[PDB]
Amino acid sequence: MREIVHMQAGQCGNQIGAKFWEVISDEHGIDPTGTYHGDSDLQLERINVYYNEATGGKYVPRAVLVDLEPGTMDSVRSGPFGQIFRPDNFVFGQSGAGNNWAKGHYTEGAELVDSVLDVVRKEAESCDCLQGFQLTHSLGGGTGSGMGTLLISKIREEYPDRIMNTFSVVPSPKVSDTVVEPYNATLSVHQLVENTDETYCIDNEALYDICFRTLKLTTPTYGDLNHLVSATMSGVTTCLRFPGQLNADLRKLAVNMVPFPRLHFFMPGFAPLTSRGSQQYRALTVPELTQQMFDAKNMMAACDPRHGRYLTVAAIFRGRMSMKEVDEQMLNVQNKNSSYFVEWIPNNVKTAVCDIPPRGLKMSATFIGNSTAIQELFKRISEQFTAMFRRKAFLHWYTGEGMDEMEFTEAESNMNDLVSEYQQYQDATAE
Amino acid sequence: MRECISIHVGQAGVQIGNACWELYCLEHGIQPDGQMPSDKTIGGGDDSFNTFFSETGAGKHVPRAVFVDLEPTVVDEVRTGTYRQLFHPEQLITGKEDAANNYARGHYTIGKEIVDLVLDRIRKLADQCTGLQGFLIFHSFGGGTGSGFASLLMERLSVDYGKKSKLEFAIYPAPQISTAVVEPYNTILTTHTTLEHSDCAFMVDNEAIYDICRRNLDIERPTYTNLNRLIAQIVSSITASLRFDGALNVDLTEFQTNLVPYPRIHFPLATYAPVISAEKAYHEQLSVAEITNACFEPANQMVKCDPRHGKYMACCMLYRGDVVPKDVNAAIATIKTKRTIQFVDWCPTGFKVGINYQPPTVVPGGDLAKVQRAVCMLSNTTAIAEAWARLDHKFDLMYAKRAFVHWYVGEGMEEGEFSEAREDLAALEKDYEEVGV
Amino acid sequence: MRECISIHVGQAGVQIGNACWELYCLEHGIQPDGQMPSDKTIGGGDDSFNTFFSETGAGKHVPRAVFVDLEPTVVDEVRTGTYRQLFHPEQLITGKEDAANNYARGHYTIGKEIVDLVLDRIRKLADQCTGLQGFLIFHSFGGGTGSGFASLLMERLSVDYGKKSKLEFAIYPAPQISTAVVEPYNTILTTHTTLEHSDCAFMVDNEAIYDICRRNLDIERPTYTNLNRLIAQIVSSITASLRFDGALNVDLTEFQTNLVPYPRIHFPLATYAPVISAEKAYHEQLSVAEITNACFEPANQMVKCDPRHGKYMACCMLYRGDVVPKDVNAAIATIKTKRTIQFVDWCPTGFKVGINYQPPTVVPGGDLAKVQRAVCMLSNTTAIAEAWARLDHKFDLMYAKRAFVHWYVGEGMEEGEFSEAREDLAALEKDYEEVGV
Amino acid sequence: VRSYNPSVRVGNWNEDTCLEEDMVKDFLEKKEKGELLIQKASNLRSTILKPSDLSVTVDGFVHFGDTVVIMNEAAADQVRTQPGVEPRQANVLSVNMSETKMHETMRFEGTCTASASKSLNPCVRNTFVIAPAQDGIPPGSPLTYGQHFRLCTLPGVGGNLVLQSDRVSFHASAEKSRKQLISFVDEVQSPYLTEWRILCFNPQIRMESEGLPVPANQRIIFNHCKSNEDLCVVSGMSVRTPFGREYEVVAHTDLDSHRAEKDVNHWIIKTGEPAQPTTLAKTL
Amino acid sequence: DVMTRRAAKMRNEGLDQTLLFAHHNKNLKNNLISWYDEQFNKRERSGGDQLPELRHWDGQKLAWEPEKTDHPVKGAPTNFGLKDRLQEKWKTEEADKKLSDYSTTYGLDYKNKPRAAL
Ligand SMILES: Nc1nc2c(ncn2[C@@H]2O[C@H](COP(=O)(O)OP(=O)(O)OP(=O)(O)O)[C@@H](O)[C@H]2O)c(=O)[nH]1
Ligand SMILES: Nc1nc2c(ncn2[C@@H]2O[C@H](COP(=O)(O)OP(=O)(O)OP(=O)(O)O)[C@@H](O)[C@H]2O)c(=O)[nH]1
Ligand SMILES: Nc1nc2c(ncn2[C@@H]2O[C@H](COP(=O)(O)OP(=O)(O)O)[C@@H](O)[C@H]2O)c(=O)[nH]1
Ligand SMILES: [Mg+2]
Ligand SMILES: [Mg+2]
Repeated sequence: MREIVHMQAGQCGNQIGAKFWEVISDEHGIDPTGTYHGDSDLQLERINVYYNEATGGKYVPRAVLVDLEPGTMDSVRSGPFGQIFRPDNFVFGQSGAGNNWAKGHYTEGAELVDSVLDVVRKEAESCDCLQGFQLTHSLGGGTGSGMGTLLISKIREEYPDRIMNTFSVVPSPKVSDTVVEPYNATLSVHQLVENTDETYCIDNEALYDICFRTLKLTTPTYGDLNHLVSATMSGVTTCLRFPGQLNADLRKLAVNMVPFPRLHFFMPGFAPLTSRGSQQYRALTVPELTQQMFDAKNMMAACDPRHGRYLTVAAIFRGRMSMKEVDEQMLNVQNKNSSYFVEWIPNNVKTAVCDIPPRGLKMSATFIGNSTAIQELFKRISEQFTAMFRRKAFLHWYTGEGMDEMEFTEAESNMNDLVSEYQQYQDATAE
Repeated sequence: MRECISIHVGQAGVQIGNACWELYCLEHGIQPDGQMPSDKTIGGGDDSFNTFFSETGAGKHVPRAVFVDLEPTVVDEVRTGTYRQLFHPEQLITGKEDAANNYARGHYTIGKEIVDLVLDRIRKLADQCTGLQGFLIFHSFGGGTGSGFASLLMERLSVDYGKKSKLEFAIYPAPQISTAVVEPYNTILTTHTTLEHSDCAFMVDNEAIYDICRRNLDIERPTYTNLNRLIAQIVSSITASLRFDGALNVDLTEFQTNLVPYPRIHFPLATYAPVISAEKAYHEQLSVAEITNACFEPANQMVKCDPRHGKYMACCMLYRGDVVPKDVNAAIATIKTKRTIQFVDWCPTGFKVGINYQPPTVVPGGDLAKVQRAVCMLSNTTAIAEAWARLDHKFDLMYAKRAFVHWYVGEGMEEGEFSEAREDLAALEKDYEEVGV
Repeated sequence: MRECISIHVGQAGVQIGNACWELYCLEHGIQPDGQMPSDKTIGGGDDSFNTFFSETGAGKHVPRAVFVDLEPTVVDEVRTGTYRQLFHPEQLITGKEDAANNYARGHYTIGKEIVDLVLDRIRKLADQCTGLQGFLIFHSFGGGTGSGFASLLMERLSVDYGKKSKLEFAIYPAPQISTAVVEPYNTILTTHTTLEHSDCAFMVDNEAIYDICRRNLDIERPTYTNLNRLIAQIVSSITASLRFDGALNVDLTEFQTNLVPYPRIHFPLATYAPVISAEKAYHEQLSVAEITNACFEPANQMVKCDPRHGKYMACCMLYRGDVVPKDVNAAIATIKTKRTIQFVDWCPTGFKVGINYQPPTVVPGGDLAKVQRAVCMLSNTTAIAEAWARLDHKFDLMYAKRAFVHWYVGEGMEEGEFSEAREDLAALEKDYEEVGV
Repeated sequence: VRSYNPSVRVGNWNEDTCLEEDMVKDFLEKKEKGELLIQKASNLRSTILKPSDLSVTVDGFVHFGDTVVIMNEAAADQVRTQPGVEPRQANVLSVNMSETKMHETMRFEGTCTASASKSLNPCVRNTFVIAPAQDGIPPGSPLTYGQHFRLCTLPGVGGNLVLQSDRVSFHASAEKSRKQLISFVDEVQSPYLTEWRILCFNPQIRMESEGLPVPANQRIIFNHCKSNEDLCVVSGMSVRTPFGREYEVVAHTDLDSHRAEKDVNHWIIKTGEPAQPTTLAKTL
Repeated sequence: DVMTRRAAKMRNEGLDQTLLFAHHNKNLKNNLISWYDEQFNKRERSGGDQLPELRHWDGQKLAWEPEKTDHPVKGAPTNFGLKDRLQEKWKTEEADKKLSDYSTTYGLDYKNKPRAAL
């Protein structure tokens, strides 16, 4: 009866949340009308973890939907699997985020936080054994970045014991889509690093690379990129919802994965991945899955782990397999690329096995990685931030919406200190 | 009459106890519905079940077990499966959230809200007894729901009860493979404080059972269920003398006085023979001498620790089946005349021999063959000091720069307990050294 | 257990493998979609397919084949034909530009961006393979992809794997029939660079199969399909000992250690015998002596050169079907008593005989007829030196005034390699005459 | 750089053809097991929109057991006073439900809610059966004024749905213009809510006309009984239908300046004309 | 136009959970069985997937073929009965709020007991 309150703020957060609820609704047998039409009774025993019982056989998801526009939230209400949400937790604004962290964090977004926090409080005291909150945001916009981080701060202040999951679409060295991504990323990671229990940094460039190389996929659009994120989010929390020989929930993952409190930036992954021409020629087995997990091209962050060093690794295997095969596969890879692991931590791999595999796959596996190599991302964001902030580029919006440049300086210094911590915990030997 | 109480605590404990009670029901002919199949007749003469099962009125046999789990995941399968109408509903004690591989969470915060309930259930199952022998405590050293809550439970149990024996079946970590990362922290902080309140702690190692299943059972990819069945066979070979008559029987009171020379060295290793499969048992001759040599082979120990790098201090011979003590003594003489198996100079004697008449049982869809005889080593030796040395090396490697300590510290656990645990394990290593020399 | 990896290089190799894998599918009874339709419940195991087919997940058997070519439309015909959902699409590696009958273009520029990919696919197939026996490389010595890229593949495979057997089912230019003009250039530059990276180079001449299909199989207008089907029958007869069970058997190492006397002399001529249509077959009584004399007939060799102007060193002697060992022995005795067949004085015993009980399956819609007996001859005669000398004469005629050399030079190849290949082939032919005398 | 059709073997054509093959396999699966939306909509059009023969009266009065069609006249001022809203056209009361109970089970199953479609055509979704409620009334007897009856659909496709209303309570009201709801029910929870009566046109001869037989093809008033509300088109706003956009019938006693029923309160009973039993019967 | 907008919207919606991520089959029904259900709840085999207890030897893998860990139970999914219990509760909920219920707690609770209850 551990409970997760899912929240999504922003356009990208709402899209990936709608895909997440589709991928978990067809896992739990929930129809688009909301009722339970499954027949396997193993599904309808932990359905409370993400859903809430209503009249009849209907189950309303425990999701808080935030957006500062009546646009893509109406789009995800009108799309498929959009009739399952309660209309009460569709708090949205009639303004614009402006792609502005200040606009989302100190103005009209901030007077929406009262309604958002009332909805979150109702959905949190409607539980009995609340495990925590799971926010999926954009980190480069104005609703995902500013409103999301302020919601994180308020919820962390109110409940400073539950588990805070943050799925963040961190900006890429390539692509663009916004000129002030370095500002909206630094000013958000400054609050993430002090208010979040664990952060999964997904990158659209890495998702496009996966679509290139493991799925071919000439025209994947955002649907497939959100589907991979939905599959990862479903695979992380699968031990809470389905039985298994070796369970691991979010608190087990956090304890086994986060050595020091400001070291909770991961690189997620999902690796029963193959193209449509090779889906009936690839045999699902633990060594093949583990090879594709630990392959550096299957990271959903743009950081390449071969230039860094893994601090801790988590691996959750959905399906029915053999524990000796899983354990000896991780022993084999940890013996092979032993230079990619920190010396001061023995047995850098945390294993979990869940019995029920996802749809279509007989055997799936997801990967969580805390490594030094995520510091290249923050170094890049720092370089772009100090490129723009040195000349006050696009700064009058932030400082006239109501802020000071001392917040910008504090965010830059804090994220550079995070870079320094990651760098110091890389080449420091044991004895 | 020779009654005993089994507490299975943690996920590993719950799975092991599941296999153990399956084996016990098959041994005593008790259906999963808790009823005898009504064709037994006899007339009540076969009372060789009261050590593990009560008799609640019409014939419902309620096991003397407490299944404790802070998470509602692996006990709900028991509550919903075919063993649902076998256990008392509050013998399947269930928490609300798991302790998250955290000694502090399993020992102080989540431990001290269900400890009163589990002691109440143990008190009820203990005063519904007429000569209780001891407590078989099944747990893993993984941490929290396992080692942590078992530590708190035994700390309260030693205060509550007296001279009752508390045997531990502990899943010790392997030298190479393990699940958790905070595994050395949990193991050190548990072996610091359960070393004073226990009586005899068998070590079982998952890598060792994997190698046993690969080499002898020929299963290249076993799951945890095969390991649990092998552990259940170990425990059944231990407790068969309390149930079935034999040439000479050994009790739990006889057991600690035979394998604990000094109270700090109560850490034995378990070994079984034969674990050969049905495709090779009927072709290989299986008698007392070669099964004893198979047990004393270094590539059979269920701990992943070679006894060739240590001195045997004491041994528990457990035979069951059509075994004669003349061949037992001949096999023991052939063991003692071997130069590879080296004993210690202060123990010229020592092989506690028990022989039981009941042959080992077989489970449907299992692994082991129908053999007419079997033997169990329960040995106390100086080899496990190497495992303690590896565990302390891992603990110092993690604790040299305070890795993962903030979870324990902010959960409500003072930092000096880590240092005092490392003192206790250093003293354990030094004690093992001075016993060995 | 025993598996072979087949690499088909060039248009000739891809078309030969197109006939081949059809024959293997018919032999092992799998549909073109990759399924076994037998499902005989009590029987129908048939583990013989695990030599050229790999068992994937959904009951689909994929061939251990790499169809590699620098130019499309032929692997595209494979990809669009009826054998579409049989091959792995990552085993159909293609480039963008052909070598255009240029050894330098296939060995120095275009082959470099794709040799790494084909080596990665070979490594993946070898990693899936447990107990690899060797490589079967189907290419043509005529020119282009089948010369330069084949030689590059031999170089990297000898660098990586080493001791593993590498058989070359090469297509050799005819004395008179020649499609390309620079065939002597490409053939000798292939021979120079694959003379030390091969283990048995079975060349096959198109003119000889033309004569065989016209005289024996009474076909007035044979195409490449009949030639590739006969070469498929050759390779199936060679690998039938590995695939099916039977009498006295050979693997690839057994095969090569009896056919390669000297390290440079690994060039055995191939011969097949049953080559009979249905009308001539029903008025025939094919028996072991008759079909052995059919193999020893000079009009049945697959390379156009009479073996009377040469001496046999060794013969590997693969019987297949309703074959009796004393009938084989009596036949071999009769040919050894025949004075016209001349063996070499340093090889008094020269027949590596091997019998299988699985007679060949003739492809429906083909040209051969169903028989109960079959012979494959692989003989290392001292008559292929005439073919080597005639291509040496052709090369001297072209290279006398440097015709067609500017393409190689402007593509990035030196004339020193031309001179080195000329000297190496002169050394090879004088080695043949020195060993034969 | 340039991209071609996947039929052209130039680029990603192999796995593009594989993806198209998988989509075609899924499409043929839905085609063979009949979950295609085209097939569901075509089955809906074929089974619902089927002409139904009406009952031809002899003496011009409405009799019990007659099928008949509930119609409403168009607005008297069809001249466009203001550009924009169209004046209310002649329409027929019909049966509605949204998508799923149309798509599966093929029939009008349960609680429906009604509407007014502009299609002046006798049809399964818009023909009814006038049925008694007090029992003991012989079939073929005149319906008269002030006499309760039940408006039920055909016993074929439709499952004998009975008209029903409710209050303006805050759990069941019209989807637009919060008011009394007009539904079609199958279970009949309470018998009094599923019951209707007919009042005459002129509200001075009403008490004397209570008991006189009801004429068919002139304007009358449909009054509930339990709530004493009359049927209304309520134009200016429409409800969604799979067969188009239709008006929203509401029980509301609308009164003009001289406290009398307005333009949308005068519904007419249309029988079959005595030439063929389909089509309308023309007013009088 | 009012067509290219809808076409682009449905193209950007993006594939399906069966066109992506699905291998070999596209069914979740056959994989909803647990290790406890197929080990401690017996759950005998049926149909073609009846593994023999002989466990003979193979040469192509140098190991014994019928791995019970590699061939799990296929067939009916795992069922406890709380689906049927909750279905009875949902039918009770639908039988509630039926307008004409008007039933009091005394009428529900204090009824005529059967003869064998005396
Ligand atoms: N032999 C065996 N070992 C097991 C089994 N289940 C878990 N383990 C071991 O237990 C260790 C971790 O402890 P868990 O049993 O997973 O969990 P726990 O002991 O209940 O403690 P928590 O994680 O707080 O719930 C792992 O390293 C496993 O090696 C089992 O079924 N058989
Ligand atoms: N037996 C047989 N030989 C063939 C066949 N097709 C082509 N050849 C031989 O191939 C020679 C021509 O060179 P190719 O092998 O086609 O050249 P390539 O290896 O495809 O390389 P490219 O020059 O790039 O085309 C001819 O002399 C033929 O003898 C075939 O189908 N069967
Ligand atoms: N994976 C994924 N990324 C998205 C999606 N929509 C937007 N993004 C990314 O989010 C960034 C912009 O964030 P945005 O959604 O505008 O933030 P918001 O305005 O506060 O909602 C861009 O760089 C996009 O790459 C989506 O549906 N899926
Ligand atoms: Mg647990
Ligand atoms: Mg070509």
